[PDB]
Amino acid sequence: KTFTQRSRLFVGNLPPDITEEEMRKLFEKYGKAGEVFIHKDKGFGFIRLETRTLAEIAKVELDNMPLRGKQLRVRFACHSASLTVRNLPQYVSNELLEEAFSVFGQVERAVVIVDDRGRPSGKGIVEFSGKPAARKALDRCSEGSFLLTTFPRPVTVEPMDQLDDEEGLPEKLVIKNQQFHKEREQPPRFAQPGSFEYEYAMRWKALIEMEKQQQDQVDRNIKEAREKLEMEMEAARHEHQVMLMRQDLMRRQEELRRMEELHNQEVQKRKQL
Amino acid sequence: KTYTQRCRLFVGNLPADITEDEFKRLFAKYGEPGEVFINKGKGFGFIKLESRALAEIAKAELDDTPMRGRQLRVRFATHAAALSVRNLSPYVSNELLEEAFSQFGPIERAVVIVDDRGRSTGKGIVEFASKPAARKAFERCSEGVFLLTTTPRPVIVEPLEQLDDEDGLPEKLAQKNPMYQKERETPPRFAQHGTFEYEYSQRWKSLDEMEKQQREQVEKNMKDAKDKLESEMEDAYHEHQANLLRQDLMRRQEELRRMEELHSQEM
Repeated sequence: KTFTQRSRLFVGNLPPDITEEEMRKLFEKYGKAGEVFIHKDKGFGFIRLETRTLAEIAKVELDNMPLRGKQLRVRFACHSASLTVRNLPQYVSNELLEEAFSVFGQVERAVVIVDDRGRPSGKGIVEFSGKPAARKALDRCSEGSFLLTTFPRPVTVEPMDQLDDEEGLPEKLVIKNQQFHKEREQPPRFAQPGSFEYEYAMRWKALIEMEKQQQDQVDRNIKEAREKLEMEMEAARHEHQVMLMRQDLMRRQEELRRMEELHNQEVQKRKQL
Repeated sequence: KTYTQRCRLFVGNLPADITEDEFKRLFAKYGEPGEVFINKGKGFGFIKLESRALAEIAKAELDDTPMRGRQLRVRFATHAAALSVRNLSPYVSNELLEEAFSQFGPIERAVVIVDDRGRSTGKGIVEFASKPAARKAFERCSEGVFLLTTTPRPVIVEPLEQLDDEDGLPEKLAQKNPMYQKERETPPRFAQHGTFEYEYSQRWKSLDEMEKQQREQVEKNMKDAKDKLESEMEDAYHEHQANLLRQDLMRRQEELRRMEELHSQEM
């Protein structure tokens, strides 16, 4: 919606004479502005924009031009209150997440990851509004078992790993140290068969195929255990129903006997006197 | 550059009675329209723009806009010529991936996936311009062996998978399933101490903890294997050099023996 964390912007390389009113006038072309957080000495600050469209447009049209001999660095700031939810049931919806996780706080956006065909991946992306709400949801779903439907499968909640695929790696941020030169002596190319490089690359690729085999074995073990529990569903349900009914019957039989003996001793003590 | 695959636009909820001229009139504001493929039966079309900035202003301006009683739906099409490369060295970069895989075709974007701090995850993604070029690259790095850095770390190449992020699972298609409604009848809850769902959720939590433990064990084992293989660089290098020298020396020794005995016979 409007004024979310997706509209938060990270503006860098600000001049040392930066002021709140000047930046407020800078974003005057983009409607209202939210929290104006500024650090004078380090040259950057946090700003909030009106909407996501406005945020994207302002970020794109406000970076890379100089201001008093300082090119603006306005890039997308990371989400500080994200959460990923795993093991979701086979019938889920993003509004289901918006309603279920709304208990722990306001949900700016929750998305069940969908592949190309349309099948659910089984994971989710949850972005609350604030850090403390995210922490409380995380630890509550950790200690608790937050169901989502009739199918008694809880969902494990973990902090989302925010991976950045926009900047990648510009050359300038790289250290360019002695190792860099040590690792740039020879250009990229294939390996001539029967040499040192080819044999050692075969060692590496054998190791990587071992990686694939181990991950697939773990996947298979977990899938077989999941199928076993899916089959044990009905037996466990009926066993618990019968156990509850038996315990309740025992309790109520004891209550009946206790009431009967109470009345018996009361009438005996009344008739004796 | 201009007119990249990443500039393709998927437009949904298109009325059946539309024309290409009106289609270009809609996006005439952002500059000269490019590729235009329209399917009147399904009511969807594609268009390619000049760059990423104009593409994003278009997506953010024409989304959720009425059009003859139909809401305009503009989303991103899947990039088909995608190829996942990994095992990258921590000193690789966008231009290195561009140049190295340029030999197998034109590259539109090849970004090295980095975490929040910017450090390399060790992986990467490459978006080729044309699908067959991506297939040829995948093959040539599959049977062939491709290196990117002085340290011999081959890059394993596998096709990329497409996962929608800005769009979840629509509620209407979920409701198409007859039993989704009857499943939703029970509201989301915490379970209750003593009830059946509570103990059975405890069993699920035990299973998930065991799975996490197994994944951690594998990752630690592997990190160990990577460190061990890295520690044996110069041992293997020197062994190879010494073996080559020994083989050449043995060949020269055989030549010496043969020539010397022939000369002795002549003498």
